[PDB]
Amino acid sequence: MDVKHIAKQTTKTLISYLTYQAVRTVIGQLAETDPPRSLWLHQFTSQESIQDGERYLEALFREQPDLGFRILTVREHLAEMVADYLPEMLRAGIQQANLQQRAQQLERMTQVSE
Amino acid sequence: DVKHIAKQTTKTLISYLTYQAVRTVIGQLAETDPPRSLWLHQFTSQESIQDGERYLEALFREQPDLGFRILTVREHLAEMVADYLPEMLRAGIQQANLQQRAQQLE
Repeated sequence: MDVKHIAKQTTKTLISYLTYQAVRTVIGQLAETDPPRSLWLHQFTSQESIQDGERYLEALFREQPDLGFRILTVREHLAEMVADYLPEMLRAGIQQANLQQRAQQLERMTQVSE
Repeated sequence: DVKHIAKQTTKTLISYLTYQAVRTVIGQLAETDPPRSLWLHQFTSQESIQDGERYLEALFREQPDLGFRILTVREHLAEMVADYLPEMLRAGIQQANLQQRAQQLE
């Protein structure tokens, strides 16, 4: 199979997710220093969340570019903090989820005989 | 919180790889059992707006052999991708931020 395609697409998904986690973080920071801007950023994201992180940020920059810049910085820091954990967590997570899926289906199968 | 973040990130990745594994099995079925390939494509088109684990539970109710197959495939996809991610994510987020900043210098 095309591992390069899947690795790239996986990476794009990851960056989009961390972008949105960065948006949540800045919302929280604005709570400590400037509460009206927290609500604005939350509301903007409700109609603007349904898109790739890069398209969301371009939308944000048109309206509040100080916030767009803070998010670039936070998302880079979040990525630096999590990146090296991801391989083992993914492998362990998929092993655990697979076990649970199999055990549940087997329990279903033997329950349909009881 | 870094710990909550790396966990939630992981959940998101597992969901994504689950749906990638679905496409793999659709492709395999396109060879061995075209009507079931179509069936699985159609099911997935209606059941994908949920976490991968809930998708699998639903699939297991209908076509359990396909659920079992997707579990094995997603494990393989994880193994094929996982060790690229620390580099791809760092390099990717650096280039994406460079692009954003170059754009907004306009």
